Amino acid sequence: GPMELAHREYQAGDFEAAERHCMQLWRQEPDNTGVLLLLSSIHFECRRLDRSAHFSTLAIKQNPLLAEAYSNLGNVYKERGQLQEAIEHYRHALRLKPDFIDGYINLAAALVAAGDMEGAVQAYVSALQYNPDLYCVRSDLGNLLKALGRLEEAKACYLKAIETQPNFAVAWSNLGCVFNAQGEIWLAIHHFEKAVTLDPNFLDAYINLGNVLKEARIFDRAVAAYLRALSLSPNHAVVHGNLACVYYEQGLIDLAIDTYRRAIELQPHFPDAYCNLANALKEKGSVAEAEDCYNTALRLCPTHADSLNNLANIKREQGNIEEAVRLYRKALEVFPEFAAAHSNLASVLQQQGKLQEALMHYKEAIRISPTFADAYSNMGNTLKEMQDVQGALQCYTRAIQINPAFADAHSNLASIHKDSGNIPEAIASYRTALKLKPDFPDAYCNLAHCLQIVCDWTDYDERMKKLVSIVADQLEKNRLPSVHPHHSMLYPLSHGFRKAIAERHGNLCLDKINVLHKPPYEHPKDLKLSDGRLRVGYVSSDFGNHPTSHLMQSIPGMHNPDKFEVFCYALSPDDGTNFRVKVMAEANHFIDLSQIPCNGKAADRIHQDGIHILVNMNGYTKGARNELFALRPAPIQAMWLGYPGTSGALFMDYIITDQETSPAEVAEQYSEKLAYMPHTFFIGDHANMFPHLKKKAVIDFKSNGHIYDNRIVLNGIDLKAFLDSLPDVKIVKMKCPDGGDNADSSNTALNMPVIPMNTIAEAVIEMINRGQIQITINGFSISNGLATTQINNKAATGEEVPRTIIVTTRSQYGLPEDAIVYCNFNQLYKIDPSTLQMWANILKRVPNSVLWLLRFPAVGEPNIQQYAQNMGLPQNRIIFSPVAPKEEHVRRGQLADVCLDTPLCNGHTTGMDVLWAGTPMVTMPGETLASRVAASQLTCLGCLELIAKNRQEYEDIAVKLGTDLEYLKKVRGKVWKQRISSPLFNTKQYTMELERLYLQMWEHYAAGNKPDHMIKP
Amino acid sequence: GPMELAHREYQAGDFEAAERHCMQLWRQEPDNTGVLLLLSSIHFECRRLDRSAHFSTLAIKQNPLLAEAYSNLGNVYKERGQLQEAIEHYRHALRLKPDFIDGYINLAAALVAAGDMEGAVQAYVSALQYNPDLYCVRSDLGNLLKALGRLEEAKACYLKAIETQPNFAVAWSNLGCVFNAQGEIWLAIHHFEKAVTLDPNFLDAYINLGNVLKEARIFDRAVAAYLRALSLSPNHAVVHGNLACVYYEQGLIDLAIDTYRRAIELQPHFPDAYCNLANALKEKGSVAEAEDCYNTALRLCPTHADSLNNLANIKREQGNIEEAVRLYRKALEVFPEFAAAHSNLASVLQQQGKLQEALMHYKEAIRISPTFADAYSNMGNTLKEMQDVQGALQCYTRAIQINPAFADAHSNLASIHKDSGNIPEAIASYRTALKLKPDFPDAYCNLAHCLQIVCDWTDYDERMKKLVSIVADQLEKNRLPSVHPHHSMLYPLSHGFRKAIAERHGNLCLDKINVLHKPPYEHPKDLKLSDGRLRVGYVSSDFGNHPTSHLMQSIPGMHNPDKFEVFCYALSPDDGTNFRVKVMAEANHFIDLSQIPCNGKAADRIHQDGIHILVNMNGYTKGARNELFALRPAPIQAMWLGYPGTSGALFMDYIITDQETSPAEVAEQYSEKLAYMPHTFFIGDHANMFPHLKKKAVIDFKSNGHIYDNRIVLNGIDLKAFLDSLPDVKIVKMKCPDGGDNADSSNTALNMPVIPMNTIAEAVIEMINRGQIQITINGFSISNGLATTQINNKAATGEEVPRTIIVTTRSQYGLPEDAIVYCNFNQLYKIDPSTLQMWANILKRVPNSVLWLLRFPAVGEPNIQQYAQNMGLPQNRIIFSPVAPKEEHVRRGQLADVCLDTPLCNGHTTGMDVLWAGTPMVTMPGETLASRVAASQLTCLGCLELIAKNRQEYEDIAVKLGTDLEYLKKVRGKVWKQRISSPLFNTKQYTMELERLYLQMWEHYAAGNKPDHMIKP
Repeated sequence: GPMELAHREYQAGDFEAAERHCMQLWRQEPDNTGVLLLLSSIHFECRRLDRSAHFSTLAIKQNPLLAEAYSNLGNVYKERGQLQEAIEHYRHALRLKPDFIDGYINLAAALVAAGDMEGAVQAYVSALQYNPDLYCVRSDLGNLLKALGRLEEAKACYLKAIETQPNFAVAWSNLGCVFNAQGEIWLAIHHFEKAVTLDPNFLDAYINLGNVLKEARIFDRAVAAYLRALSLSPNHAVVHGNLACVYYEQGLIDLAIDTYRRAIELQPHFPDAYCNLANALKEKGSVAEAEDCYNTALRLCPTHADSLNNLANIKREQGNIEEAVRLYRKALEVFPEFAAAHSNLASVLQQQGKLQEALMHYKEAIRISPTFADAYSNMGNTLKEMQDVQGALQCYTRAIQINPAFADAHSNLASIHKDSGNIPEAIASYRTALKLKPDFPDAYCNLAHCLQIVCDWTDYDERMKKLVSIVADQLEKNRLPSVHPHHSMLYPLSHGFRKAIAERHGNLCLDKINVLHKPPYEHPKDLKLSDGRLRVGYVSSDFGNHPTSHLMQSIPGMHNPDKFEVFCYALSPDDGTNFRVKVMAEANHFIDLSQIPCNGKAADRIHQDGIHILVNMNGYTKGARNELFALRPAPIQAMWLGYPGTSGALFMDYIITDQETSPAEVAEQYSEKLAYMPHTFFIGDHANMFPHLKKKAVIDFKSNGHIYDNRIVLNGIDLKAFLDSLPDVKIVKMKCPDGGDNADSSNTALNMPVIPMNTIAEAVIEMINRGQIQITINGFSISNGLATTQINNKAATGEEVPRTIIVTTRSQYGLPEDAIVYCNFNQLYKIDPSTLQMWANILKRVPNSVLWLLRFPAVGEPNIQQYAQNMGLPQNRIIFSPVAPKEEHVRRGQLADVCLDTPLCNGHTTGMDVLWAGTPMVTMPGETLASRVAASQLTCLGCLELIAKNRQEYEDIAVKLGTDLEYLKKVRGKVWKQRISSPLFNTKQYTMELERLYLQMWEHYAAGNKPDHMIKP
Repeated sequence: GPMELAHREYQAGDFEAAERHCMQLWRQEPDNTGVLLLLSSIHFECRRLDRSAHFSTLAIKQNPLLAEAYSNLGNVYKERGQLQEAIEHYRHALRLKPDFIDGYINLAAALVAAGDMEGAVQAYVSALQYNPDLYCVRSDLGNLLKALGRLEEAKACYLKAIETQPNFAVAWSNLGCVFNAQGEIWLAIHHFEKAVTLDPNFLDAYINLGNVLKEARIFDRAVAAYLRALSLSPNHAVVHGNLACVYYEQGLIDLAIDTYRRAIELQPHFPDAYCNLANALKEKGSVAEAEDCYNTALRLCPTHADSLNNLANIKREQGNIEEAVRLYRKALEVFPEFAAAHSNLASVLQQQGKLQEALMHYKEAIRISPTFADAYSNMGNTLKEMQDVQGALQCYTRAIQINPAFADAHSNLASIHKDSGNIPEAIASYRTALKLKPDFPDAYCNLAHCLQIVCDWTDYDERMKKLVSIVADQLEKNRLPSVHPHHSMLYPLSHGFRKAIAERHGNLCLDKINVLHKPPYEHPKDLKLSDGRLRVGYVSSDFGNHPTSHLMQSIPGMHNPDKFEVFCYALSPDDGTNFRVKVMAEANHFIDLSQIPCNGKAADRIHQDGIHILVNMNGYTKGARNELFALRPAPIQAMWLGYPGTSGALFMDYIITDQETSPAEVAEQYSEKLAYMPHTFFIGDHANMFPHLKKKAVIDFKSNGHIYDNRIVLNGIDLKAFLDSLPDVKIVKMKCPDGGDNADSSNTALNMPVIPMNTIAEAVIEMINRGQIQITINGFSISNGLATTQINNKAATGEEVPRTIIVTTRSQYGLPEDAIVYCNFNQLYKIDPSTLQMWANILKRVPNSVLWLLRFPAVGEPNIQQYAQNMGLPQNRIIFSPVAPKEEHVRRGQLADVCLDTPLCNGHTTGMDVLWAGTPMVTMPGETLASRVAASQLTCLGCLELIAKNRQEYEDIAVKLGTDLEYLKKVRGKVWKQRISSPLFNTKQYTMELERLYLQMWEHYAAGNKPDHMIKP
């Protein structure tokens, strides 16, 4: 009867005896249908919930005042859906029994199943308010509040639970999840380790420990945590992805490959492993599978951004630009924050040329991710390409400030330094990069050139041999050489190599021009409508104040308009030089192009101009645009008066030279043809701008009786107008080797004016000795060369003729008055150790000898000083002046005795300067056109003995001259005597022969014949 | 006057205005000398503590009631030493001013400077009791209590401090130290990271974080923590050691080398880095520096144990045993817990031979460190050497249970399995090791032999070729071959290889014997005092129940005592065999040696015995001690009646053979000489132990008229005594090829007794058919061969002659009555695929043919079954019986038709069995002595046609016999006819010729001549 062994069968889990005995109870004592609801609890477990409703109906019918029937009613109703009604009678419950426990619990279970979190929380908190011991209900507020987001209020529920039942191993792992959210890992992995020590058959702790151990980049322990995690469940398919990532990061690639296969096997629909597997393959070589795998990944989802980026990159290694373009577009528009896509897109845009939008991509990429040095470097490349921002230099610097492990970035900023004039910084940076990058050739090449600028010849021949190997090797790799085409003529290389580099750069230029597919010009054969007058075109980024201009400036002045019409084309923007003033002054057609960035319309403009002959000044130099010639608009395009070494363009037509400078033997290394001058291709210009030095004057020396022209002299546009003012001075007929013929002229320029001790002359001597600015006697402003720029800079800038009378002194530069002056003025870098041995020998073999140099740049003086005594010379036998502007630059040479040449590559213009000054010059031909230049001027002067054939000959000639002072005197003589009679200055004749040669060229072309070596005009 | 801007100058830190103004105060208001004690505070900072005492004297004199004077007095006194007096007036202080603060603090400073911790603690706690705000005093109780050791009471002082002033960055790092002590690292590295985030110019936190990060075996983060630690202090010399250890553990050896150099540079006296640097070098090759560095280390301290161990190891690679011995002794006695030294010492003891003490070293090494698998493996080697503990097998198992990555350990336990009879386990283990160790040759060799036991011929020729390569390669490495000398004659190898392996093992044996330096014996030339009688010695670990004994047992029975005296030497302990009973029964001198483990006294005993001729039975087999012969005590030592293949000992003297088995052609591969028998060297023994089978009897077959001897037969010691009891049975003269001569004898053994249907004979037939135990008629116990062991095991063990009458039936083993029976009984492993093809061919070419085998072992039946039908045979054409003891083993052969030989290596004894049984035998000579054996018996029988010369001949002979049933009948005839007349059994004659040959040998030796091939005796 009344007995709970039926409830004990419930304790066992059966009903048979319980149900029969409770059936007996109903048939004897129908008051406990609640036991039938316990039977209904069996029914909940055994789905006989219909009979649960039956028993509940009985209970409520007999006993309408027991909540528990409604409780079971709610359970079955939640199974059957009416959850709001379940709440209806649950809240109808808990009224008659306010202290009922399980009602609150499963009520909250109901509401949370309905989405009404807030009510559920109050339900639990009420339950706790009644009972503080439910050590497994607290953890459920944990699971709830932490889901709501009120983290810091959660972490106070777990902790009560833990301290209540300290073996509880589910209130440690959850608490681990909270600390993992707030960001403090070093506690999160602690709490997890406690919660597997307490219960080593628990799976969630093992995973979560794996995850937070592969964020903190511990790896070995992460592997162990996973391995146990799956030996509790061996087919998890999500462990199998992470485990691969860890294997891939340790460096054990093959295990990653295998495990990824296992993961995709276990679960097929899985884009991430596809993408990541693709990366795993791509780094192992089998790229074909990589592309296919990326295809599969975006098949399962066309929006998975990572695959888009990576596949686009893969295509971009095959130049398939637009595919990658649109794909990067897609990824960026899906994910508007993905910095890597920004970088990749911008770089391919750099390939596209358009860059300002690429610039803003670089900007925004940094904006989202402020720690991406690579983008800084690349955007610096962009800026340097589009302008010359030194803030871009700062951008490089920022990259180093983020990571100083970039050899390439250092190389960049060093390039800016070299361009600017910051030589030491560039040196330091290149050494930095090389010490970080042993293998980098380009840094080696630029560093080599910089060292050659600074005369530091440590390991000299070693450097040349290594870099010769590098250029040969690089050229075989079918890439553009590191060595700049201009820099070549410093290093000793084969003719084949120098040519090959020239064509490398030339074909590079035509490679840019080709892709534009601009229509060809049908220009040629226009000599009839031309009405017998030809058209000549010159281009120059150096119309203005530049040595090239200083050399060709007067050529348009006497061009024949009858059969020729001249067209000027200034590439550079104007700078208001008097040079340029003259340029458009006598120009038949002056045309500016600084307003024309378009290669097209410029070339087209040439096409309408229909210029028969087109001539270049620039070639490969700083600041030129040769592609304008690469399109070959005009029928004939030629090199002239530029750096030697043919471009190898194959569309250039005619070099300019003479019979001897470029003989036919070396015609194998010049891509294009030859044109021969009667005397030389290098035309003088000084007499036009400085005819004032046509006559001179010299003061008396400290000693008398002997002649000393080259210590202190007098010059001035009105020096002759000053001679008559002199009361009585000596005028000796200075003689070259004469013998008595042709010296019996008026000899105004052939008689040296030697002023002996004269009262006015002596006086002005003392007022000049003290460094006084200038004095004026007899209406003539008496001046020194040193302060002519202060008197009027324009007089010395060459553009303006000087007016005053000029005096110069050896000791004005501290020069002793009785030392044999050997000198030169070429830029410093064109000197090597070997030639330095040559000056060493000659200077040693003369006691009262001095070598004159320039500190241009000044940073090389210590280094040359070192080797000066290393081969045993004092630090007083060599004297080096500072840089002086053009007029006094050429004037101060007149004080010197004998200049000497640099055999590595001659001074193109400077040798002309000293020759015009009347000082002698001596050289030995090399083997390159540049090297061969120097003898050309002498041959035009017809002084063959001043040319050597071997290095020993050079030394012997220098010794023979330096010893033979008398012959030196008459050498300065005959140089002076020829310079007035030389054909080097008949610019009338030069233009004459030049135009005549053009007409011969054009008449040969009128036959349509191929260009050929037009020897013997 | 009264003004504290003097105290403000103190705030600045100067005294000038303060001291002058307070001097003015004293001269106007002499009441504040305490300001002069503030001046004295400057004095403490500026060592003017004498004037501090002066000012204190003034203050106490005027004001004897201010503690502060005593406070300054205590400070200076602590400087001056009287610290107990400092406490004296400090405790004298704090009386008038009980609430003074700084007194408590510096009081505790005083006491802790005196070693009285306890009082100091109360001092601080009192201070706190007054003021709860001293956020920088709590941390000092921390520093104190944690030093006392009351950790868990410390951690409650820090925590109050931290929450008081949460920026305090010295109460985080210390608290980190506490958690590091209690053992919970994952909190320790947390608290440190908080305490560098709060203060990044703090050094102790950076080190301590480094240390606890290289215990938890994080490495990269440890490197970073150190690198910053020294960029705050760049010459620390203790960081520089740990940093090396971390570099060495990452695998970046060279950085470790460099940093160790840097550490020893910074600080010279530093043994640990020396020792550790030595390890760093030793693993890089430069061992010479390693020894020197260890020398330096123990120079700075002769007690540094680690260096002792490592240096001793280094020496032990140079065999310098005693040096390492004493050194390990030193290290162990310094450090009585160092398990590694225990292991090393024990292993070198294993080299020393003495092992029981090495055993206890292994025990104690495990005892201290219960997780050292290596020692388990080694001690297992020891135990297996000294006894055969299978608990040692368990020791191996324990090693795997610690780490199953030991291929070598698996190989060991597999060796035990193979020795025991646990073949499958050995197979599994060897495969396990090989799959873990691709490179291991020895496992390959043993695994190969095991496979050959189990007939699994997968990849057969591939295995032989690979292992042939391995043995050649191993032999060139000047090491003992993996292949056991006995196992060789299974694999096909060159004569050179087999010889070479024999000498490898032989020289190995003499290598053990050599080191003992036992004095040589002056035995030889003793034939005069011998009085004309020679002495012969036999050794055998197989006197007893063993085939060798079963073969030579009766030889001592007829040895001539006149000129020879025999000496027996049983190596093995007695087992009470009737064999052994006979052995000492007719022995001239039976000598036991199981009581003699000493090689010495045994060899000496032989020396006093002065035995002229010494003969071996064992050779390289299981259970032998050949070194006893390696010492060559007796003048002459010979191989005889053992496994073929000369030992290559070079101290063996004479093999035994005949003219034909071992012709002179192959004498190149036998180290020692030859001795020729008139007929053969292999002597029969059966007639002595089984003369009962001299006569037989056969029952009638199912069919009549034709003769069928080989289906059901009768035997028994009294079968002839039973023949007369028969009323009337047929006695047909069974004929070999006779022709009518010599067959006209009494023919008792030449007439086959064929019992036709006879009432008593038929009756006993039925009472045997049902498997009845046995029946008895006419006083004769009628028995079947199958139950003879149950009747009396002794009768079948060979030792005892059977008594009853024996019957046997073909179907008694299920054999069909009319199938051609081809058979053999050799051990299973002496079969290959190729010969199996041979039986395949012959068995195919006869319809009613059956092949009889044995399942010995039974594990090979499935594998042979596979290949049986693989070459296409049914599973009923081959029948295999179980193992049967000796008597019925040889008896059941009589039912068979024709036995067949295994050409790989013949059955030494079994062929003799079947020959004695009268069944025919056929073979083809191989090329090794073992192979050549089989034809020897036939040649002694003079039946040459039963010998083949090629494999095809073998098949053709088998076909010709199997087809020719009549000739088969007369073949069984002539085998039976010869076996009674054969010289194979005249043991009288065998001993005769044997002794005569000894005497010839000894008479040749009496001349002192070198041993030579004594052909033609």
